[PDB]
Amino acid sequence: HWGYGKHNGPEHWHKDFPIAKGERQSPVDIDTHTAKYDPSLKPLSVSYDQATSLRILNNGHAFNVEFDDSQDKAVLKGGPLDGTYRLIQFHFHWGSLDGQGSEHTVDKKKYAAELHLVHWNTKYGDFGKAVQQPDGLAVLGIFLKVGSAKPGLQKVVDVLDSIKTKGKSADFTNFDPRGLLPESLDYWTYPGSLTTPPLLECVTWIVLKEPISVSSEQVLKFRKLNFNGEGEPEELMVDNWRPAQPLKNRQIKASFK
Repeated sequence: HWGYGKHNGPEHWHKDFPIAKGERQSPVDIDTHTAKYDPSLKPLSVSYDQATSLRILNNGHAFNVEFDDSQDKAVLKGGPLDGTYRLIQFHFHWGSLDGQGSEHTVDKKKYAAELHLVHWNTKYGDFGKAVQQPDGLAVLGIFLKVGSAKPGLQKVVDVLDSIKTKGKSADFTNFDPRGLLPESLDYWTYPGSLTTPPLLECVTWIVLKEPISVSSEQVLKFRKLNFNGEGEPEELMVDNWRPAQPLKNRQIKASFK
């Protein structure tokens, strides 16, 4: 099945998922000189005060922090979006070294990691219905650079030991995703896709300009995770990023001058 290796990694995905070569694939390189400022874009509204995290899971590709999405608790609105999008999960992509790891790039710069906060359009009633629609998902993407520690990440880092291998989960209640956000909400936006199989072309991407800082020690704990299951040969969970895909007939818009 799919992964990140030589034999099953991103260049192979199109055989099982032919949309991999589709018209609106993600991630992309953001060329900051050709993204146009769009004065018609609104400020993003991120309302995470009532977010209810439940659990953290090692799915064999990354780890997912899952939320209770059974009420409007944690929602994204505004910006480029019409209507209201509910937070369901977040996860990260990261590298084996600090010079790689992000999915999106900015003028071909790769960051050490990238955080994706995934939200679904409430007008389609559940996530599985939403991913079948071109406006079904909104993903907030946030870059990570290595420098100072991010205090709001440490609770996540703390628990990784308990979910080392594929299929392991742990209770993860009361985690506040506001502590993962940068100071500014300036962003780029474009229409794209999920960056893992099934690669569905259902996402409005909102990529924040300002990275968060995490410490080397924090990242190093992500790189001790395993893609394998318990009692299988160890293969470190690193380099779980899809490279940039062709922009094709799309425009990236900036919220800021």
